[PDB]
Amino acid sequence: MMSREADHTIKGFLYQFNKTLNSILSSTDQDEIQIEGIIEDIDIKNSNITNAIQCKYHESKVRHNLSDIYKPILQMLLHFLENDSLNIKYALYAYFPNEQVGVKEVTKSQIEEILSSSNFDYISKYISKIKPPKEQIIKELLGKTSKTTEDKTRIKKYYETSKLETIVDIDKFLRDHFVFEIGLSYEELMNETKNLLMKEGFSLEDVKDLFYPNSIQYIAELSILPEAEKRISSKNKLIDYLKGNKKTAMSRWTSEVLTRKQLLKVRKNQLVPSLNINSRSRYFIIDPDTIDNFDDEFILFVKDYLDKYNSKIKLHTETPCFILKTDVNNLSEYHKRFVSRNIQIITGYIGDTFYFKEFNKEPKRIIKDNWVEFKARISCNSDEVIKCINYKKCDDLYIVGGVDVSLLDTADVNIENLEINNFRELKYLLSMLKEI
Amino acid sequence: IKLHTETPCFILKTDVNNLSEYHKRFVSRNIQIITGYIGDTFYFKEFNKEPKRIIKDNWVEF
Amino acid sequence: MKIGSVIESSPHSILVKIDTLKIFEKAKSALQIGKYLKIQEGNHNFVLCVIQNIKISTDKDEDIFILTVQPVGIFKGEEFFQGNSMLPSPTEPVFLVEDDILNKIFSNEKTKIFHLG
Amino acid sequence: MKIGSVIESSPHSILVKIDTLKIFEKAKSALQIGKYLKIQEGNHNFVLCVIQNIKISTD
Repeated sequence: MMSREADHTIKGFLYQFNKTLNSILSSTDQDEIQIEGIIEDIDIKNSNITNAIQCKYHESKVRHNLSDIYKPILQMLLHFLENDSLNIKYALYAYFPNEQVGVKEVTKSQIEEILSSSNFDYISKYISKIKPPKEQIIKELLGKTSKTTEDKTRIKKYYETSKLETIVDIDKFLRDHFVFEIGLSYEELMNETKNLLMKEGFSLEDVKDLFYPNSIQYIAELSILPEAEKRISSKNKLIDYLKGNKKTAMSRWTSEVLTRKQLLKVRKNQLVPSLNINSRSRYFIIDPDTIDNFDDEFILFVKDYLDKYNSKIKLHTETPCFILKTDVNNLSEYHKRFVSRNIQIITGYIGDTFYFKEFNKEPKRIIKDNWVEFKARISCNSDEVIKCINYKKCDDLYIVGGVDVSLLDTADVNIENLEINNFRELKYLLSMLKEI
Repeated sequence: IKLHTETPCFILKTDVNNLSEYHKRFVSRNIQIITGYIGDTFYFKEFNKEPKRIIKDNWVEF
Repeated sequence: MKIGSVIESSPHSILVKIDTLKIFEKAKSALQIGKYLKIQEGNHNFVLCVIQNIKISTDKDEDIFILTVQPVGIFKGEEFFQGNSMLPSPTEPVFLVEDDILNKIFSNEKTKIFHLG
Repeated sequence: MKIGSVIESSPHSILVKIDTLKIFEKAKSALQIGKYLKIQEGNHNFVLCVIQNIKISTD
């Protein structure tokens, strides 16, 4: 039994994608959108909030059968019970092949007859909180961890019979905090979206794989910035061209499963270049508390990276560097776990003192044998090691997880943000694992 | 480098922390030594590995 | 599998050197004139080659095991493209050829096939 | 010296030496037979040449 909060988050994400794609379609001149703004978090310092709307629809029906929009509106009203400050502009989106397009007739009576619902799930979830019962027995029954058939029947009978009021201003929610427009199904509108995007030069599959997801994410990221005044937009064609440049600049950070398999195939087929070069300097920035089972799998991942990218004695002349995000300690245990596996690394730390010359030394190698002094550099996310990195720049820098890229100079360095969940995903992205 | 082929071994009646301090002090003076300790755990294979030599560059590992 | 490393590379011919006597004697049947070797190129690409000349020499104390091969194509990713313009860099391993690669060479379509041998 | 240097010049052929393995590997897509090269003749002039042979070995 999965938690309903995850399902609500999934529905909110689907609405966010739908609204973002609608804004992209309507982005012609001076849109100034405020896509979404609630992620069910603690701080709401800057509102920048559209709503936590959902887009649900059944297979095919002229009219809604029964209790279709009951759960979304119940969640909307429950959330509105703790909504204040600036106005939050609620709405509701749906598709119907044969129905009116636009605002539906919703003034007062529809919600009163929705509030007359008698579903056990709805009563246990939102009706009880919206309309508290007037009996202590019902209050005790609702708070019980386990509910029996007799208790559920009694609660249903009490709710259906007894007229229970509420303290939330329902008419205020109706006049302003709700819009119900029947839109179009954006699954079939993917072709139209591609056709509208197919107005510049671009390419056939490039729009499908690189341009459309990048536009969707960049537009969706317009409202996540801490500044609330960054949404100023005018002449949407000019900002569309700017996003056209930005998509080629980034070419990453795709959200959905578009063209992408397993858990995250996102990227790849564009990381293969600069991974087919022998003498290249690749630096990895890893946040340990973002990868599942980091402690027991980092050593194996390092071993399998070095047996592919640091095997050749004459062509592989650059040493990989793995700057983790931990304390100065916890490096001794990694060093111990590498020694037991017969892998030679250097940390640059003797105890707690960092040594500039011990971290910038080049490994002496002997070609008649197959000996290199050390095969990797593994240190922490400290200031001295960042100064070392800036002193000897890399050609590619891979950011795994969320790590502050500041204090790192980026003259001729290619930043490649990689979001992953486990080491199988990272292995698959680096062309060292054919399958998942 | 070509005549002195063996490496001396100094064993002290101290603890690991003093050994780490001496290691710091040797490294500060550009003297390459090996102690056999990674943190607080001794390693047999580290301690008794023969030093590598590159006579052309006049380099000895430790 | 692993056979040797490249010594000399030219658009006409590529020279590879066998590691040891043991390796050559283990797979001397596969190292005949007209058979196939593959030479890596980078970290993911391969250059399929066909052997033309073999010259094994032990004059005095000099063990020499040199093959002369010519490229016929490149195995980029999981696909094969013909051509002789990639030139693997010196000191690059030679890996023999497995059955999967050869089967993928003669794939074509699924209807215009003609099993001849 | 983006690519290399000249080691022998004759009216029929000019021989050019590549500096390092990194340069060759980075720009091997352009160093194929039939491609074009620039050789500096003096401080302002250039000599456009076509690659007609390529030879990579170990000294």
